Amino acid sequence: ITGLVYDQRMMLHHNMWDSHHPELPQRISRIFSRHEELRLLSRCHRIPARLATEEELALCHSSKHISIIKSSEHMKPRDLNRLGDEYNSIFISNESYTCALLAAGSCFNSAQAILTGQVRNAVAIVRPPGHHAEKDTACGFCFFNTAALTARYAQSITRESLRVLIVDWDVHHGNGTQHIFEEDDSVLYISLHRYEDGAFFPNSEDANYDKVGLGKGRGYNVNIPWNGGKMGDPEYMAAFHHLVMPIAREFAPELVLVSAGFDAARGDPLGGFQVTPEGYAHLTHQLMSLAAGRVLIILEGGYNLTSISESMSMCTSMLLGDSPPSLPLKTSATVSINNVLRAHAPFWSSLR
Ligand SMILES: CN(Cc1ccc(C(=O)NO)cc1F)C[C@]12C[C@H]3C[C@H](C[C@H](C3)C1)C2
Ligand code: PRO
Ligand SMILES: [K+]
Ligand SMILES: [K+]
Ligand SMILES: [Zn+2]
Repeated sequence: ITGLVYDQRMMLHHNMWDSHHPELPQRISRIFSRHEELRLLSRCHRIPARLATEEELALCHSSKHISIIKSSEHMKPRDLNRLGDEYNSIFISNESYTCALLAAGSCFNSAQAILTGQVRNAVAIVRPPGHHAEKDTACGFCFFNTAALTARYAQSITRESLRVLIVDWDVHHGNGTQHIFEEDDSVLYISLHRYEDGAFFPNSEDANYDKVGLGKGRGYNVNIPWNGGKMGDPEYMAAFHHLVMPIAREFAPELVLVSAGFDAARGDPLGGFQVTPEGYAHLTHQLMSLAAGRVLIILEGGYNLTSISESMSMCTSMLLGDSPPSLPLKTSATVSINNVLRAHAPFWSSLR
């Protein structure tokens, strides 16, 4: 059984000053409609959305940050503009707080349905995204860190030691997810992301391959940064073969969370990459070999409405058990992979 959560209330979050901003309400409705058209919806068990509580938000976020975002619910437009401009790449409407609560709460219910045997795996069609959100601040279209919160929530309804792997294949680095778990060996963060020597958003050297974690988390932060090249299926397949899957298998996760942005997809106006829907199907199919198959796929970014609808639907098709479809690397991609091997071989015996 595959679970699926989609609540149309999360369409309410919008940018009232620029209706052409790519983080569109139709991101989630188009993905959902495509699941109907492909007859995938009726094959899933529908999981209800719910509001995360303020104490659940405190699993990862400060009281001050929670209160500031909560205060926007009744703000006038002039004050929503002011508040949003205080952050890196954030717009806020009165409904933004509700939608962010629903996105986190939807994934909590999905993680719970998985960890209580209700379903094997699940897909969460949620917005706004989360992986750029930090403990104390919003950033890059993200208010609360849905994937990070879900990992801590999953630990809270089972055991703190629950080994959670977060694979972040959104084309952007998940700076918030990295920082939240930077000193933690219970949550393994693996990010693949376009980097371009810091020129790609979020524009921080924190995203480079040499940032491996701190303290007891040393070795449990895996950055796979791309430079100088339009990466696609061969590069992501290779990164999975040489890095993601050997490290994950050695880590032996008990729950896989995919920060599943689809902005590395062919056609995305912000990513510039060319991962195909079949490529995303193969990455999902490989992740399902972990954690007895319990994978929760959480929508992050992705801004080509057609590309994200095809791509995420393909992932659900894989989770439903459908057969994986039929499928030289860019030179810098080998350099990137060899960089991560150099940084991480002292921590993972599977890399030698
Ligand atoms: C870098 N951009 C922001 C951005 C992009 C992607 C993601 C993501 O998908 N993370 O996972 C998060 C982000 F903060 C800026 C810009 C400036 C302008 C108006 C908007 C549309 C376009 C022209 C790019 C925002
Ligand atoms: O009142 C409402 O509708 C929203 C729901 C979350 C908090 N406020
Ligand atoms: K990423
Ligand atoms: K970590
Ligand atoms: Zn992104």
